[PDB]
Amino acid sequence: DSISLSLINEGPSYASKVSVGSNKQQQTVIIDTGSSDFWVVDSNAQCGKGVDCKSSGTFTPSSSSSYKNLGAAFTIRYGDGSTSQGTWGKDTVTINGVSITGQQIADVTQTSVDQGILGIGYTSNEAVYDTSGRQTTPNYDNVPVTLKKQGKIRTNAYSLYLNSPSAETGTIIFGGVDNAKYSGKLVAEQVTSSQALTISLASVNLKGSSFSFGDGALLDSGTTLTYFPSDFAAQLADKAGARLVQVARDQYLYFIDCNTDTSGTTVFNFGNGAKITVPNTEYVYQNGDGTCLWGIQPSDDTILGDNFLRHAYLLYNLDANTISIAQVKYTTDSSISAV
Amino acid sequence: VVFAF
Repeated sequence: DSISLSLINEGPSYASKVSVGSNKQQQTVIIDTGSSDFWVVDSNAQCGKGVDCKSSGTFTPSSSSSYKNLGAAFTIRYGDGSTSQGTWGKDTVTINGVSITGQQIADVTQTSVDQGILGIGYTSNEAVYDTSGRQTTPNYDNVPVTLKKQGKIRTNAYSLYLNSPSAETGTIIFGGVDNAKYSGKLVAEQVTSSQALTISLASVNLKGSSFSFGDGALLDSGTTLTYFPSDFAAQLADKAGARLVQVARDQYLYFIDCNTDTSGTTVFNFGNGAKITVPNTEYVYQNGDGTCLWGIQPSDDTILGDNFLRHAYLLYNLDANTISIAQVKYTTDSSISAV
Repeated sequence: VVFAF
């Protein structure tokens, strides 16, 4: 028993159709290995200024006969400062025809995000606090845990196939792995955090030279680009020809010439012999105005986002605390086995 | 975008 769910390549994010409630209200929501809560845009939400938060489906709790309020406030703040607020509830969630009952979700009534987010990370990373760090609700069973508990999948595990940069769709498989979609062997890597789906990144080879790393990297479907500690990003930037630009007061981004040579590749070395190679076009992000962001940016959190993950097949196993990785093979052939 | 820490 596995559940395949199509991933829509939206550009900066990958989303899936998820139905919520007794009346199967279709939400198109970001699939996010970097967060752990599922929240939906209330039909009466007050989007942030300038934010079109209702064009990817909305949820009306009152037309779902099964919706229950939990009577606790929900607040989340993501790494880029994006926020959502609402209240916690429970309802039926349906993923490609498979329904789980009584799933805890948040009904969001204010958000700066364009659409809801289905966080599928560790329950230990749930956003159960207010903005001051005071807890408002207990940790709880998020979607992957409930899929296992209700007998829909055997293991809290999922495989991520974002597919190629030009692909319109990819696939996430809950409780299964598609052995047709990678070359070599899947290499199981130990997860290096109990809260974040991070594995040890030994080194990065950029423009032919190795740069020693040795620390954890978050394998985040919900991040567009790649983020490294400032000093390391700066060493890579100097090699790549990227420039840190203060785009507004105390706001910095790496830009790179849009005409930069992208013929090469950037190579990521992980444990146990695993290597993922990324084409260098993934590091020139067109802004659409003749300028380009570099695909690496500085952060106090190390993140390998979509520009990396498109080039790997990943089996995340939250019960075994391993993420198995291999160089992706783009194919519509499938050989899906349960995990 | 950068989705929770």
